[PDB]
Amino acid sequence: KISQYACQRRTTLNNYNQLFTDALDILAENDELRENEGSCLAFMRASSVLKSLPFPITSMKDTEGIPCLGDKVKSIIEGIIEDGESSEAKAVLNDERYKSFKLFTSVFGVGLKTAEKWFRMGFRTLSKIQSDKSLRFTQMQKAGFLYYEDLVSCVNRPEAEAVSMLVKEAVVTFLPDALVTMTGGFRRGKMTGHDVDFLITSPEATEDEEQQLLHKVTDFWKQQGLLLYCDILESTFEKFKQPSRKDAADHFQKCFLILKLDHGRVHSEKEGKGWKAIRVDLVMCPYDRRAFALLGWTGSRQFERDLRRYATHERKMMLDNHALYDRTKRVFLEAESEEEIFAHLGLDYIEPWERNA
Ligand SMILES: O=C(/C=C(\O)C(=O)O)/C=C/c1cc(C(=O)c2ccc(F)cc2)c[nH]1
Ligand code: NA
Repeated sequence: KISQYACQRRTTLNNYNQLFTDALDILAENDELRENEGSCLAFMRASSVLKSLPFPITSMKDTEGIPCLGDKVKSIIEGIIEDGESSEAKAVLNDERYKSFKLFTSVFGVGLKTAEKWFRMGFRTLSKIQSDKSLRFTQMQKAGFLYYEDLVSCVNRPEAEAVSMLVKEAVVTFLPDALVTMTGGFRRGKMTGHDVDFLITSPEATEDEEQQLLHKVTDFWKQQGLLLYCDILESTFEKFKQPSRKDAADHFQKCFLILKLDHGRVHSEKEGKGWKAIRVDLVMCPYDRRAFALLGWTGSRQFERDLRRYATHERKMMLDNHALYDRTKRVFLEAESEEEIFAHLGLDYIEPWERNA
């Protein structure tokens, strides 16, 4: 029996139901843009469960016993079986508000509020936005426009590995015992990503050394002429606070960067300016919380939502990126690995490449 929870499903990148899930993903994305959180959630859960199937849906009978498939979702599956396409998702793809929101948010530094503002001003193209002499842009948006073509191109694994080398070389210069792990999509087996994310932790660093590392590493890159953009978010982490009841927020020290990646550092099968701008995120966490942070930053976003929902509703536990709290035993549960977190929750271990929910 297929569980309603992504954390009780194995979701690998061999998606047999891309015809259905690409449509459901578009409808969920439109509901996010239209601020319809409820309808968004229903389409995300339906898309997620179909991504886990080991076979393609070829008739309505194949949907029997599959959870998270309400009547609205089943009508969308029925229509795709009939025609080979979703009329509902096709209408979203041709919608002017949806097209504008996709296009504008594809710029680094542009979220739902700025995209809505520009749309209501009558803007429809990035060319008209950039060349407008009255518009005022944040420093994030200026970088987003300057390096747009590079940031809109997918980061591949040879590029992610080249970035990993840079991160590790910089980090070990200041903390030689530090552990640097590539997280996000690449850890789940993806060939591409929009960014490259890393979790950094040190077993011997002090609280001050831990705080200063991202400042030292980015100053080093600034000197090297490799830092194209940098925003460091100081930690708001509280060692003894109960985990989030909320989509949980991460309170660890982190930075959102754009790095200059020289082509010579990339060992690929394959030109231009000789470098590529890459979006990189670095997260620093205390050594004892490394398993919770790793589990949170590995994703997918749906796997994280269901993990936290399962912990609350089925185990009366509170989970976030920083800790796991047992409300019955009134104790925080310790973990040296992700395997121990799964064991605490009474879940069979799901490998990172099986978390593509
Ligand atoms: O790739 C996906 C999700 C989908 O593709 C899906 O469910 O379909 C997530 C990867 C991922 C999560 C992040 C964050 O950006 C992140 C995490 C925690 C946080 F507090 C703030 C930001 C980095 N790794
Ligand atoms: Na954006």
